[PDB]
Amino acid sequence: STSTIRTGTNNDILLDDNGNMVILRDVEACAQDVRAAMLMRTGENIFDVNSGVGYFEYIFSPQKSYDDARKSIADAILSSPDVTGIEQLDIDITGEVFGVDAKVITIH
Amino acid sequence: STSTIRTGTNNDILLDDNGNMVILRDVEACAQDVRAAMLMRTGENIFDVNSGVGYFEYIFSPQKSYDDARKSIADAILSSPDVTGIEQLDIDITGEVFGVDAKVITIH
Amino acid sequence: MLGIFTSLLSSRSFSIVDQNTNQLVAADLRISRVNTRFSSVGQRHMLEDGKTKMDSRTIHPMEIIVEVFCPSIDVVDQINQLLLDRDTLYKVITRGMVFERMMCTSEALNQTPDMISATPARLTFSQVLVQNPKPIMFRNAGDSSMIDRGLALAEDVVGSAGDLFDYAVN
Amino acid sequence: MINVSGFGTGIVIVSASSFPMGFSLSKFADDESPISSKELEPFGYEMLYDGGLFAFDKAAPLEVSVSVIAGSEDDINLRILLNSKKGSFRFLPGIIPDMTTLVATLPDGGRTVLSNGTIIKGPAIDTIQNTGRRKGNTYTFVFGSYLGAQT
Repeated sequence: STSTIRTGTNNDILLDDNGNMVILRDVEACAQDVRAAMLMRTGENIFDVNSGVGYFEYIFSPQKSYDDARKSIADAILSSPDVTGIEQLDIDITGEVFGVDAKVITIH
Repeated sequence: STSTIRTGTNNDILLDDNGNMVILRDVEACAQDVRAAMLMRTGENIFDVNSGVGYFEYIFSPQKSYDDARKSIADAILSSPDVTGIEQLDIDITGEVFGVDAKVITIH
Repeated sequence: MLGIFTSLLSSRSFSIVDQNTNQLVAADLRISRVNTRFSSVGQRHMLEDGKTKMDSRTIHPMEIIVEVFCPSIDVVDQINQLLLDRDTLYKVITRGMVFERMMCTSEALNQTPDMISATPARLTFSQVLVQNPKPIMFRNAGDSSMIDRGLALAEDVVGSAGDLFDYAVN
Repeated sequence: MINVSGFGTGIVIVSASSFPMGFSLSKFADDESPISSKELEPFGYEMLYDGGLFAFDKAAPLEVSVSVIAGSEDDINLRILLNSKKGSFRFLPGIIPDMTTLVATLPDGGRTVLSNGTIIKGPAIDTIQNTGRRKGNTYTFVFGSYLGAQT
């Protein structure tokens, strides 16, 4: 049963109306954790390093094949607890947009 | 050798002319038991829970295939003692009737 | 085979349902052939006079082999997750033939010039034999049968009775 | 009225090593089909076990064949192309003599740019028919690009 502090789109601790910290559990907590994990560049953990998405070696670079980017994103999604797998992972490329869509099948 | 109290279509103990309880045995008892076991929704037995026919998740629902309904009916029929197997079973669906016919091959 | 008159023009044939959470998995597989082979062994015992008593019969676990085409990468990844999934038993409904307690044993993906978009795959499941295929459960939380844990070898802390008291006070 | 004639068709064959500048086929044969290609099959279908259909991609070659008059300059050039072993040239990530045939079909302007291919088979010697007239020579190439068609 995952649980996480409530954060806004600015990725900062967002409090409630009474000035407390909200602890989301299960589905919403897992969704927020997945969104936060997909925004972490590789080599940003002093205590994991090899964890994180390849935003500068697989994406944003003249990479021949985006299968490595797909694998890195899949690993980042699966790294979150209670994720099990991914039902669908679209890696569509627009003119200058790297559109990624996930269909996580988290156990909750 | 099965033996059950005699009951009518209203599924209550219906006594004889002299106010006694008749205990049917062998084929009649097996037939009564099969009819009773096919009319019991699942989750009604507090001591089995999983036993019973899925009249609400396998029948009476907007499903794709009624294979689960046939499996549930077959399991419910086989659960009765001295039934061995089912010779023939129909899952006919009329306009609004879920016609089921069985040919139990109980040994007696 | 016949036995059921669905009278519906959109019935799905194959279904791999996760037994827990009761969810479809790998719903985009394009199945091509399914072989649900059983197995059992006799105990032929030759004895004295020209004769052989077979004794009893042991039911070996079911094997089921599914040939399929995976059209998409997410489906291939779902198949890989099925193989790597060691904690769930699946239920395979091929054609009016339901098999519970089914676990993926093998999988072979094939990539050939004969098919560049999709990938042929040969899944293989084996059934998990259980002592009681029909278990007995209880609805309410009070009435479980008792579970023994045997010897424990109680481990150690240093907290003193004062801390336990203060905790009980709070 | 659609003009499906064949007069005025020209071919320009340019090879990576044998004929870097390329030669031209204009003297086509009179008895054999001057140009003939096998039915391309870039797709395939398979049957699901519930009666459905599945469609996928396959690898498809282009087996083209051009027929020329025996003894002509085009025939001599094609024989020179045929008698050129692939083991006598440098390797590049591209095909060993990657030869392309620019086909200008009729003065309308239909240009086909079949490329990334090589010759496969052809007659090494001239065969004399029963009637006494040398048979037209049909050389077959195979290609890995059929795109570039115009009009």
